[PDB]
Amino acid sequence: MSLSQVKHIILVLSGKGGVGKSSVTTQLALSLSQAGYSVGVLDVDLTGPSIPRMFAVEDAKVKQGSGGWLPVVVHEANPSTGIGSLRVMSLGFLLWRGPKKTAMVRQFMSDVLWDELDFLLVDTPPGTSDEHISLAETLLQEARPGQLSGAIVVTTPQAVATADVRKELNFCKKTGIRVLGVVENMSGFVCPNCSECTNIFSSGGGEIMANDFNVRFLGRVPIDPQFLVLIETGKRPRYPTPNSSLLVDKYRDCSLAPIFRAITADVVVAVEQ
Amino acid sequence: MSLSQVKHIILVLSGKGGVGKSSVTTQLALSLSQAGYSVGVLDVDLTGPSIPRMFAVEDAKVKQGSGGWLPVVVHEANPSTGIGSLRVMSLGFLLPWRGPKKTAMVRQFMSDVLWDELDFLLVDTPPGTSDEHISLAETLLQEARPGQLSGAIVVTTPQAVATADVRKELNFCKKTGIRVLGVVENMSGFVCPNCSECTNIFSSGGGEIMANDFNVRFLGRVPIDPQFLVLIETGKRPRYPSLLVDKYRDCSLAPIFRAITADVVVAVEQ
Ligand code: SF4
Repeated sequence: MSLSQVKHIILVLSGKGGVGKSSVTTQLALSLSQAGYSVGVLDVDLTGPSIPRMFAVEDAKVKQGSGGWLPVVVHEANPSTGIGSLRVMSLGFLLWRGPKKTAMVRQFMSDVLWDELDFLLVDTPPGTSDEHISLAETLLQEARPGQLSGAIVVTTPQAVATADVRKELNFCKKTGIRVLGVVENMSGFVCPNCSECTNIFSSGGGEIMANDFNVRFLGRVPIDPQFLVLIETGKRPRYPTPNSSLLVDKYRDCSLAPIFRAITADVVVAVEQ
Repeated sequence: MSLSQVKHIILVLSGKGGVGKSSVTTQLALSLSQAGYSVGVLDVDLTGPSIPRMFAVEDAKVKQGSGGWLPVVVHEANPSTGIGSLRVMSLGFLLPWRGPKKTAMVRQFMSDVLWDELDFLLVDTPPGTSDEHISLAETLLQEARPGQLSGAIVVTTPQAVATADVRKELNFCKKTGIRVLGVVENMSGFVCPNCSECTNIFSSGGGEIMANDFNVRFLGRVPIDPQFLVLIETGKRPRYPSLLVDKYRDCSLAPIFRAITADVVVAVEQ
């Protein structure tokens, strides 16, 4: 009823919080919208960072249409510039309970008027806690055939033990979630004083991890502090609350944008078989 | 146990893993060594980065003395250089359990380490404040003489918005009666190889004011230097366009840890 015209649903996964998985979701969304797709982002990771905060709409009023909730507009579609619309909904609008809280969460998600949508990215909570696993089942239960394109697993090179990406991958295999690929966030550094991107500790090992699972490796994302500034203050990056509709335009000046453009283009060829 | 001649025991604490705690412990050890103190390091943090691997003694064969394990010598004292001996002992020396049994073995392992004469014993604890880890802290409190346990150093990250992490450590230190030597805000900024320019975009004093609001010492701010990692990994001296303790003198982090160490020493002996 709510997702009946959403073409592709992608879950953004993590075995542990603190990997910047909500940053990854934000930039996947912006990049897909820069490629001309209509993008939705559903945030059900109430522990992790606020996705509406990153889109500078954390103070927006969720409008109510006849029979549902209208997602918050980050920016409208723009044919002349070839960018698609971008809309967001947060579980924090609905919100200390047990199974009844799962039932309310499921009703709420089924109440969002997503309308036509090329891609709906889901910011899922980290880890496979019994509370989270049932929510993951809920999505699968309400998903329709062919719709769930699969999952994107976000990790870091820094993790000595990959038991959480091993865990999230194993859960995906166990439940049939297709793994579209793994993203290695915070692998290297881009900085303002000069554009040189460096990771002298190159072997983050996340790629061999992707080999061990015969699973796709979408690429490495460096830290760019000008991205965090852009999200926080709205300042456009330069290389030697903010207005939300300007974000996608300022993002193509961020050094991370060409990286996510390539990650996006490969995610799209994977989902479209 | 066998703390019979350990003058000062410092706990390095953390609300959660991945904050660079084991590396902070590593550099406190090197700095205390460069200041002429004999130093031991007890790694009881299995989930974190292997501290033996940091000191480049991960392939050592630990020996058995008089009813217990003998610590591995990273380097011995050198009065000429003014550096002191540096020993490490970790579980990763002896493993190629979960639940209460895991912590039982870890408590028994701690009991079985023969430390002998020592100015400072640094203890790399597992993060968090679970009841298991509390039991580890309680054991140390019992085997420690009234002046022996100097206090706890709490490592935190400015990027993390979970300040309460800090709080549950200093609440727990005050609940167990463990002095708080200070807070170290790690991963605060980033030094770069292409030029020694440190970049930091967080509050630039947010950890300072938060430690003031808690009435706890603020020991200082430590940025990320990837050349420290390549030195730990390949022995390459950090350049900024023999022994680890001496090569580390060329790492930008070393003057930072000289000042932090010095403040800790003043706090300890008063
Ligand atoms: S400008 Fe270049 S050399 Fe300076 S910190 Fe940034 S990356 Fe490093």
